[PDB]
Amino acid sequence: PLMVKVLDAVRGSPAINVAVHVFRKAADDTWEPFASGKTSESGELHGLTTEEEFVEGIYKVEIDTKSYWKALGISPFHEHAEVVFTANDRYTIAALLSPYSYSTTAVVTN
Amino acid sequence: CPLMVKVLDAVRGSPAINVAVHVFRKAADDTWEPFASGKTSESGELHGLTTEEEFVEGIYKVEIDTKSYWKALGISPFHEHAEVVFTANDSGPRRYTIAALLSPYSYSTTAVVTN
Ligand SMILES: Nc1cc2ccccc2cn1
Ligand SMILES: [Ca+2]
Ligand SMILES: [Ca+2]
Repeated sequence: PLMVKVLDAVRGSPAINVAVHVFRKAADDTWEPFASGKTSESGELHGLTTEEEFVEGIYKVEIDTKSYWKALGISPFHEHAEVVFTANDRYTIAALLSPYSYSTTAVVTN
Repeated sequence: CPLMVKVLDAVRGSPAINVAVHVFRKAADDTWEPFASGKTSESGELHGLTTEEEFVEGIYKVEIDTKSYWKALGISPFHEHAEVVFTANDSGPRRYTIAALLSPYSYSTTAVVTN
């Protein structure tokens, strides 16, 4: 149901070994841990959740961009990139990273 | 200014007008505290959020209310908002422009930092 893809605009490559955490918004208005992982050699993170687990609600995908850049020896601007969205009854969250800029797009298919 | 936000609409090729922007600063206890807020003008720009005296070192979050923007135009968008989180002023005072480019299912953000 949910997958995350990360690309590096400086090196022209997948962004490998990027930490990603996914949160669901609780009735509290606080963010509850939901799923996490490390992007693969292809820049992708599969297996985050299942159909039965991934209910309607408000989700946050936090991509640890600052750690990624530091591991490359490159100086970054952002602490992270947070992507917040409502799931309404397959989602791909894609991000393209530069040191002082990022973009994110959702690809939503049937 | 030391902090400016600019927002553009990639569907219409125009400034994104009347977009609410909320800025928070991380407190000593690790919570987000309100810092400043405003809305973009007819040029898509938001000036006058803060001052050199008020804009101290810290970790700041700029939350741009993209969902309300698209809903007012009669469009159902994907994201709740666009958030930009950064450490400011660590090596001394800087001027920050945070720009955002909006589409219904996509956004990009860029920072221009000057001394
Ligand atoms: N977010 C995002 C931005 C892109 C920009 C250029 C090409 C592919 C892309 C895929 N995903
Ligand atoms: Ca699990
Ligand atoms: Ca310092």
